[PDB]
Amino acid sequence: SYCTLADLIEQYSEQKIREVSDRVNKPATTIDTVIVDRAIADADSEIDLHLHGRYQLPLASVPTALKRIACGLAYANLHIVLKEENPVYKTAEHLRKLLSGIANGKLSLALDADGKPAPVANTVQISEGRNDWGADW
Amino acid sequence: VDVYGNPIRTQQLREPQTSRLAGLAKEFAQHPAKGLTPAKLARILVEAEQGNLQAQAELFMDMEERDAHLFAEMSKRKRAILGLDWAVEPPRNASAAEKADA
Repeated sequence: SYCTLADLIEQYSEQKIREVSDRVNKPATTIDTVIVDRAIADADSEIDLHLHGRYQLPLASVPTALKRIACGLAYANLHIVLKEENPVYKTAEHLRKLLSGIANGKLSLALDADGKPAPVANTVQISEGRNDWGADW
Repeated sequence: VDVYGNPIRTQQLREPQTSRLAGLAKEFAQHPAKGLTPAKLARILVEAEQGNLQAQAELFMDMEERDAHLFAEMSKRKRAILGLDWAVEPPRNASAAEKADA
């Protein structure tokens, strides 16, 4: 859960979330929590797809850039039909580009609140090191 | 008495000293040469310096057994002595009794 309904409302205003989330009432009246939850879950799943090879999956903290990316992807997911030239689609593409840059080691995952994220041990591995005759015998 | 002057008692000569130590005769060598590293060898030598000669003795036995060149050299050196003729001589300007004892 890198973003919440509060984050979506704050980033896109409550009116737009209501309009793109209420599918049964015309005009919209309330925000459907289930739809928003599914959209946020899908955004988190995509982000994990991008970040699985460099960091641990169950992150204990959410970096701020991760919050922005999740909010953007979740909003893009709340559109049933999304054309290519829709600006929301372009924002989603830019965020996906940021994610790909992070995955390819060109961008670093920033601070969460004060501490660093938790990188995986992929680079750590070395055989073991056989150096007998060099132990001050 | 002996050469060192320690009192000698003929009572203790009837049985070997180690007879009352039947535990020793049942022991088996631990073979410390297998899986030996320079650190292990240094520890073995240092411990031997401090009075733990068991590990050092077993290591020396393994070393003798596992090296053909060293074993050949030691065997040649010892066989050199084993082939020497020997004799018992009386002390300097010994007397008739000393000559008979010799």
